[PDB]
Amino acid sequence: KSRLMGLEALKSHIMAAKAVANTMRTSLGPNGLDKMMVDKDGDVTVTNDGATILSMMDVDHQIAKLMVELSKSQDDEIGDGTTGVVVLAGALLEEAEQLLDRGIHPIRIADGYEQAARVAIEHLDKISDSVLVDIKDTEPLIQTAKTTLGSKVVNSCHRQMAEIAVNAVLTVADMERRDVDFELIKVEGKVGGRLEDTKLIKGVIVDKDFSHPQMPKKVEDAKIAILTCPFEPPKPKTKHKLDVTSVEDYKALQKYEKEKFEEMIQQIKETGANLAICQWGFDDEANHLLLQNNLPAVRWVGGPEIELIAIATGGRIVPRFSELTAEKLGFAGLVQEISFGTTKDKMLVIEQCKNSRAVTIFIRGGNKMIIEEAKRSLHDALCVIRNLIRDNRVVYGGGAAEISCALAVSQEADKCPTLEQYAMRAFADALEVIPMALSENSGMNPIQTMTEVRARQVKEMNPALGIDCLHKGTNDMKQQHVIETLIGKKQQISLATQMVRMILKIDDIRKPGESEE
Amino acid sequence: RDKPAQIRFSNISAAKAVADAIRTSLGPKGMDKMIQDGKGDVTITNDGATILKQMQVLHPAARMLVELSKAQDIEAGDGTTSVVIIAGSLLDSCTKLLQKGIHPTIISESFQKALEKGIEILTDMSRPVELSDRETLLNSATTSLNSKVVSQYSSLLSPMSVNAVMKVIDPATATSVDLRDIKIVKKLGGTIDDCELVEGLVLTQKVSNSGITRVEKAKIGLIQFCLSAPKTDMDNQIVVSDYAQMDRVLREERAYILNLVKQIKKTGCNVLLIQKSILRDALSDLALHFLNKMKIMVIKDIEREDIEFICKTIGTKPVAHIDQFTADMLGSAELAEEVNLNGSGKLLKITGCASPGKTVTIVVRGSNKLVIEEAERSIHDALCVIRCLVKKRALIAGGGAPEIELALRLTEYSRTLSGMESYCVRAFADAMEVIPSTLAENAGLNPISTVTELRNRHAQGEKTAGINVRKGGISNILEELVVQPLLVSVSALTLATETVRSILKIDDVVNTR
Repeated sequence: KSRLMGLEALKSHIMAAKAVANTMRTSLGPNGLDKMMVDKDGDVTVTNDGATILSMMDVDHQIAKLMVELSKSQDDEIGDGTTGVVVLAGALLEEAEQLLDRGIHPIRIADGYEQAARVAIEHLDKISDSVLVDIKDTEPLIQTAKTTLGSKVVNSCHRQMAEIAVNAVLTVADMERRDVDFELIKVEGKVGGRLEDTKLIKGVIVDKDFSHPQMPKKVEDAKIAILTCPFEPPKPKTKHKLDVTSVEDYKALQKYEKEKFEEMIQQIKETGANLAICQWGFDDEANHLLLQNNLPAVRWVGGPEIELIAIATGGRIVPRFSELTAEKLGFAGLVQEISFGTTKDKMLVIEQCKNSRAVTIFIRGGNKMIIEEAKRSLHDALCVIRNLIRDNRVVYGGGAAEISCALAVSQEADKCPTLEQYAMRAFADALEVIPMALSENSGMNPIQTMTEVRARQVKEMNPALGIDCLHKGTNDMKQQHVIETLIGKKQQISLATQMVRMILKIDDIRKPGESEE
Repeated sequence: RDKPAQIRFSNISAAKAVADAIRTSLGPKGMDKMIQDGKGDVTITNDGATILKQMQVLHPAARMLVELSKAQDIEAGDGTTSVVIIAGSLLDSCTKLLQKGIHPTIISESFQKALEKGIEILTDMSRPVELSDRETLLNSATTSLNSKVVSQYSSLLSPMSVNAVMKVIDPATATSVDLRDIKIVKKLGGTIDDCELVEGLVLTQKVSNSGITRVEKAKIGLIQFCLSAPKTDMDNQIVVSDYAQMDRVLREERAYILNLVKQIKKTGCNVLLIQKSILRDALSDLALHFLNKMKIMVIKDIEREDIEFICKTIGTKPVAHIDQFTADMLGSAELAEEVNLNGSGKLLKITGCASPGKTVTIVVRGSNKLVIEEAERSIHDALCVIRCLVKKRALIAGGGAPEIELALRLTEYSRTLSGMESYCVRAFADAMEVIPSTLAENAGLNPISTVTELRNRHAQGEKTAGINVRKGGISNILEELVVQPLLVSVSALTLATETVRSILKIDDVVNTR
């Protein structure tokens, strides 16, 4: 048993609270600098937000450990603001240190932080607009759909994913009653075309099994016939011996395929489509011979995928070929083989207007590195509109809001006073750091920047202006088109305040001898 | 370089480190000190105020401190500790800024911006009181006096300071009655009750012997002529190889001087201030013995101090040789007075002296010097607080709580300044709240409760109200029976605004060689 002083721990707390908070401070936004991950494998990786780098970074102190825990939630709901809470945590916390170094209870001021949260939250609740709407949000989408695709993989903002990503949301947004999930929409990374090659699908796209193109490539109807079972003679995606007794019996063998093509074709068709995903992969022969005979079937399929298309259709899979049902086939408002990539076979596009609980954006990329970085890019703008569709409210922030919410709380300190007064004072300065800390990452004096809008905040409060996160000569928010769902910042307000509280949790600083051991 | 960086911090190191334990400020707080010095001693020390003047601290930023302390005395007469208690207050804020990396000269004028508005917020919390008014003069001095070492004699001491001023004061509103005007003159014997307020020039010098002139028609002046005689100012050809040659000049020496002191008293001199210069003699010991036979007040090689007051107050001029008679440039004096009270002390009082309308001489008496000095120090803050009223009209608080009253405000003033300085001044604007706890601090155990809540209390008392540091409890400190003229506190900012800012200037170090 080795018990240390909470102070000493508070050191190890604050000693952990720095580099992670620091990590963002020159990494904040595009004016921030990239975050490199080199692995236990020694693998160089350029990383982003907190949670990307935070999980990749191997957490050591309880804070570091607690970081990723807290940090995930902001990217979950909001998609953005993950980088901020870690900055915000230490910023206030490392003064809370200094405050406790004044001989101040963590006890007493942290309430004031919890309490100044709300009044900044409420000050936040003043900021910007309470509303976005289906056509409205699109431009604020386009705003963020700029900066989200104007950030990671390209800064170009292809309006492709910019308005493809929102549509999947906009498609599943209303579906969930003003809600969405990112299974319910999906980023489909598959290459074969560049970033500029993307798609939005109402369902699954799979590269359609063909054992020969001349044996007809046929897609039709709107419907897929979903089968765990054969549409052409089965096989468990493994080796199988095909033998015949005499020279002639090889010909009768294909008849069996040929008949059980149509026998399954005629069986599975009447129950809908002709297109039957067959989890069973087959030898070259019957596949193309059915492609020949009629109505291609999809073979060599992921058990998840026959399941994925089913749950996408909201109906089932047909498990048994002796069995069959229409619900156990596909509900799809379109099924079409469509040329997939520039490099490979036509994908089978199942876009489900019969039943789709999931509407998936598809992305090609010229590399995995870029198609993943775009895959990495999207979820953010995907998640911010997830906030929007539930609450369409956004806040101009990043140098408008921090110093704004800090100013009232700076004033609230003097209204409130005692333990909350140096809470709400220190509560505020942490906010004002982030826009400051952007000119940190940016090329500008972080002080005089914060000073700048500090003058502007004295001038005007909750401005459509702000700092320059894009480092434009104009320091704006509206015309920076920087903004966040007022969900997010508030949600982002919660977390560090949550965590700087969580370091206070109850009492116990004793261990068995094992705390980090 | 690192040296400019470190030496400032090293200057910030020493001076700040001193100013902290320099705050037990006031109170009956913290345990008494012997002091074993830097080169060694045992120095039993008490009352940081005098200790501040006693303080020898030697280090580039330490020397400005002793200065800083002594100035607020001559600036006010009060707040001697108070200028330093806000010194380390400034010395902290600089760090976080230089820790924020803010430029020191940008930090420098922030002190002005702090001093500029700070005195106005002090001027705002200043409760203006009349500088010529007996009551405000009484009451303000009374707060000092009731806090001084004699709160009893204070009743007799304040009207003296009130009347010392009002005589010396320029009529109606005035910045007047300096401590140069006031001549505080001790007199052995008498009583503190017998401490006397004389409007005129009383020179503290000890009159030769007694039974001399107490009568009217003095002539006092500093006379730089000497009394000639054989073997005094006058030529002799006679080397002494014999006893008679030794005696002959003496018989002519004392007689001729005896007829010179007549010319002095013939001049009308009931006093002379003898030049500190001599040749062989100047005025001899027999000469003074002869001058005192003629009732001429004489003090041989008179202290240079009473030399100046008689030239300052009366306008005394050099005087012609006594064989030339005089220029009658002895200052105008209608009274040569030697007072003896408790049968003790010899005190020249020149009354009817030429006086500007200023130069009160408070005669300080007592059964002992310690008895003398109690009121003498007490009546001084009776003088000075009133003088602080005269020099500046207001009653603020004492004790440093109204600093927190400036602190809540000047914070927002920075917050309104909205500059980099708004961060620079504000970092101090709150950091000035430190003193009331640091007054309390140096005594005991179980520390924490009062410290943080003090600034909180006043903060909850907001701008108009706060906790009284001396009397405790939350009530507006400006009028308590804890009070000061605002002159006291504003100078503390001024003095500290600069000497501290002077450290911001230092880059690296030199030593004149």
